Amino acid sequence: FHEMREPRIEKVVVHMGIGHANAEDILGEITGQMPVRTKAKRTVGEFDIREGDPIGAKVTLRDEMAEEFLQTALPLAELATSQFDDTGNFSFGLDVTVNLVRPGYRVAKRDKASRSIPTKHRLNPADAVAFIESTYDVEV
Amino acid sequence: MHALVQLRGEVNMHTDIQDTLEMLNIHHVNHCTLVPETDAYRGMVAKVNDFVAFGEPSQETLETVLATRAEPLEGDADVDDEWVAEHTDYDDISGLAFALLSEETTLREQGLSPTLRLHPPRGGHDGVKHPVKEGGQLGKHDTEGIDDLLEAMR
Amino acid sequence: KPGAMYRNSSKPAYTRREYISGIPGKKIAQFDMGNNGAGPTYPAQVELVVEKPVQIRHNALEAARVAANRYVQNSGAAANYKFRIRKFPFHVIRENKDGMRAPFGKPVGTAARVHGANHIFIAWVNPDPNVEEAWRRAKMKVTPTINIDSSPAGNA
Amino acid sequence: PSSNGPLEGTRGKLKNKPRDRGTSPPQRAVEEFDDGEKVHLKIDPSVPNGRFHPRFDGQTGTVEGKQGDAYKVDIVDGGKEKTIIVTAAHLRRQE
Amino acid sequence: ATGPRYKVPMRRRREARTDYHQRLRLLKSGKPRLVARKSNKHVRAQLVTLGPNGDDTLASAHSSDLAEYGWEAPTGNMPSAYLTGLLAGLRAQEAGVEEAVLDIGLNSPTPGSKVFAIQEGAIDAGLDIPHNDDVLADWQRTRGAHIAEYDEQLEEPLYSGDFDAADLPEHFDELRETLLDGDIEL
RNA sequence: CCUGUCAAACUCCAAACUUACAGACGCCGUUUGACGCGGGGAUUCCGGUGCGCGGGGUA
RNA sequence: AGUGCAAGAGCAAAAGAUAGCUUGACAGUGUUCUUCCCAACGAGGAACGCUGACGCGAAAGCGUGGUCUAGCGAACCAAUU
RNA sequence: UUAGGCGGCCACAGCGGUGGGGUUGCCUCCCGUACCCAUCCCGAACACGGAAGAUAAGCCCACCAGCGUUCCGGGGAGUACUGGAGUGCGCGAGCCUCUGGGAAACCCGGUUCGCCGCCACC
Ligand SMILES: [Cl-]
Ligand SMILES: [Cl-]
Ligand SMILES: [Mg+2]
Ligand SMILES: [Mg+2]
Ligand SMILES: [Mg+2]
Ligand SMILES: [Mg+2]
Ligand SMILES: [Mg+2]
Ligand SMILES: [Mg+2]
Ligand SMILES: [Mg+2]
Ligand SMILES: [Mg+2]
Ligand SMILES: [Mg+2]
Ligand code: NA
Ligand code: NA
Ligand code: NA
Ligand code: NA
Ligand code: NA
Ligand code: NA
Repeated sequence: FHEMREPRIEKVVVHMGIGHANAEDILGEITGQMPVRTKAKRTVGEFDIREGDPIGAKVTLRDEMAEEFLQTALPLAELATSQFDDTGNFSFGLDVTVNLVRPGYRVAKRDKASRSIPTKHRLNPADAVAFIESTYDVEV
Repeated sequence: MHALVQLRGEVNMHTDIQDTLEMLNIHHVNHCTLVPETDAYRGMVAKVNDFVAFGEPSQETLETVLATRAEPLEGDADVDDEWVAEHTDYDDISGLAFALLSEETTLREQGLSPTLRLHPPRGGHDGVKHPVKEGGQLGKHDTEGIDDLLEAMR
Repeated sequence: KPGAMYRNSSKPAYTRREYISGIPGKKIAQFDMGNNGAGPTYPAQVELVVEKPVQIRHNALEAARVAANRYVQNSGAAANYKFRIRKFPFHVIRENKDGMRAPFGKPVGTAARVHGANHIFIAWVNPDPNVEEAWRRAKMKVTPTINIDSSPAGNA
Repeated sequence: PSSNGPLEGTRGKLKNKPRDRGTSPPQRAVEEFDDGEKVHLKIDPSVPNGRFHPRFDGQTGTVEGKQGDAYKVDIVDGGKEKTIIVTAAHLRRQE
Repeated sequence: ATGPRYKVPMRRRREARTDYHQRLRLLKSGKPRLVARKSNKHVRAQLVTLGPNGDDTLASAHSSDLAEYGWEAPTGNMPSAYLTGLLAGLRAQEAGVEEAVLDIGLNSPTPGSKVFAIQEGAIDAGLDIPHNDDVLADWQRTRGAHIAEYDEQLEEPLYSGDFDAADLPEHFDELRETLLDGDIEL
């Protein structure tokens, strides 16, 4: 049963929501791979009328790239609980978000015969705290 | 097998109703025809319902009418037993009538005009403004009801 | 103007405000009267049943309703009874006020279409039908002839 | 009519019941008919091309050759004989 | 689901199995489809026709019944693909089928992909299929050379036990060669 | 939750009915030649009423 | 939601969004329907073909402008190819 | 069909939920990036290569009706509406009789947790 039910980290997105950048450089070093531009939608008063326009970047980290990052990121955070997703996700911080889920997730990300994950096989906030907490730190 | 008797004239009656009466071989007031009881025929007399009088006649009655008002497809020739026998598949009027009622043949098939041109009802009819259930003479009748009309116009 | 001009349901239903503008507001003050806090937990229940389909201008609805309720103060301002006028004036009505040239009229008012046999009013009372009288005065100000029907009440 | 365009008064016949909404099944868009077959003409609200003039919705003509993939169906408008260029997407075999 | 006005996608769309738009364009040729499908361990190749009550398969080939001809290698690879194509291609011929268009389902048209391989084979089997030579693999990769060279960087057998240690693109030729004459079910 | 009402330019529903084609019966046509085709000659393009369905209008 | 603009209608692995590439908003000649129900009538419109030349695509294929229904003009004369 | 592929009809198939199933035909998740191919950043996906592990997802199998849907019984209802007819009623609005058709809401009880085609296959 377990082993195919025990949580795991799938991508940690690190993004800086500027309002118009040079910041990319730091994300590249802080992570280890190229950042990605962040165009915006809608025209607004914050002199942000341009639709397609660089206004931040993000970096999606998977596997070791993600851990080796979290092995320094998490430490720089304290928070826990409430600040957690209903799917067992959480974002702290510049932003750093951690997407957690169980083994058979590809079923919902693939092309053919894809399917959404059954609520039972979903990850709860609790089951999340457990996994991470049980990895160099403390909850709440 | 019902006997149809047009009781209302043509003036003002819908064309498709008049036409139907004509398809049932009736072209004048008081003319009568003997129609089989089929789905197709049924739909027709239903449409003609308000300008006619119909119902199943008793053997005798049909016989009286046939004897008094049946005609050859052409000519004055009286259709009496002899005529019936020397010309039809039957032996006498009764023989014929029976075949008609049992819908085994028709007036044409026996070389007879499809129409029985009756005489005006003796003592008048019950009115052409109301149906039977209302005391008039329109629509479907009883076997005893149709007989009265047919016999009066004998 | 006379009820004669608008008491018949001969015209098309004209109620799409999305396509009509300048509709005068209703003169009907309220629909629920009496102890509206309480629910129909009364022994007796009488109704005013219209006997013919007609159109009732919000003028007559208000005049009729007032005359009845204003009278239901034979029971007092805070008496124990609840009165309900269930119909609302949706049918917008016009007037052609040029002779018959471009004669589509202009919105002058509204009326409620009631079908014969519907109840326009429903009161709720305890064996104390002053309401029966509250209605003799009500069908007095509406176009149709009416029937004062009592429902839960074998207390004759 | 307040105007005389082809879609005048077609709100109903060229609209789909909410559940029949969306792209239609390719099976019938590819059906093959033979010269002489009686076919029912009906526009698939979901299928843009291959349409005939709305006025003929409901007609039952006879396939007489085709033109490109589209078919050529002979119908009789009132007393007038006409030929309609219509794709299968909008046709059904009678009976 | 929600109400009477709700719209439920066609089953095969719910199941995310059939791209109906591409299917219509396919049926447009009025030709048989060379269904090229995959699985983690195998590869299928069918020749479908249209039918009154649904599709009719006149000839197919599965990477598993490949051993039945002397295949002693894995079955979710390029050399496997090609052959399955060639196999289906042949039975196809026997069925009286001459031309087909490539239905690659929800798979991506990537160059040198197994589907294309499947297509190459079926073409060589004698089947007439609209195609594009330079979207196909370079014969060597078809034979299974890319894998042989991958095992060269050995240190540990690419194949857990299986057959060979250095693998055999020759095994491929031997099989192709076989299929090109006589034998049962062809 | 409970409770009060509506739609020419609303519709989860939904008639009667009208309508395309086909078969059947009826009626009709093959010396009264129908269905249809080609040509000659018009008149006509102020209409009205009853009934049903209407739209406008206090009427 | 969006799809340039009325209104009604069509569209979700798209008819919408994004990216890229491209000029089929191409030339020639027709069939049919429409304009004009039935039922004759021009310009105009549309659907669907064929020939030629192309764009894109792995390919079936899509592209006879913008999802559909408005955005249009006889003879004579002039300019133009 | 001890788990497959392509479909037809396109909710009777939808939404939600329970139980069962894999040394193997299998499907998956899964393991992994030298290649073909790939991410405006990530082998996530796409693509390729492969089996150490798993049946927890998916999927297949059996079943549940609370919601949505299909069809049926009984009631509503031969009610509403309506094709044809009337020297029937009514100041009128409108109604009534005969004849031929005939609903919707809603309630109660069943049905429905897909059916079928081709191919492949201990
Ligand atoms: Cl047309
Ligand atoms: Cl596949
Ligand atoms: Mg004679
Ligand atoms: Mg006398
Ligand atoms: Mg009399
Ligand atoms: Mg309409
Ligand atoms: Mg009509
Ligand atoms: Mg177009
Ligand atoms: Mg001039
Ligand atoms: Mg010029
Ligand atoms: Mg299980
Ligand atoms: Na004036
Ligand atoms: Na009164
Ligand atoms: Na559709
Ligand atoms: Na023209
Ligand atoms: Na950019
Ligand atoms: Na499982």
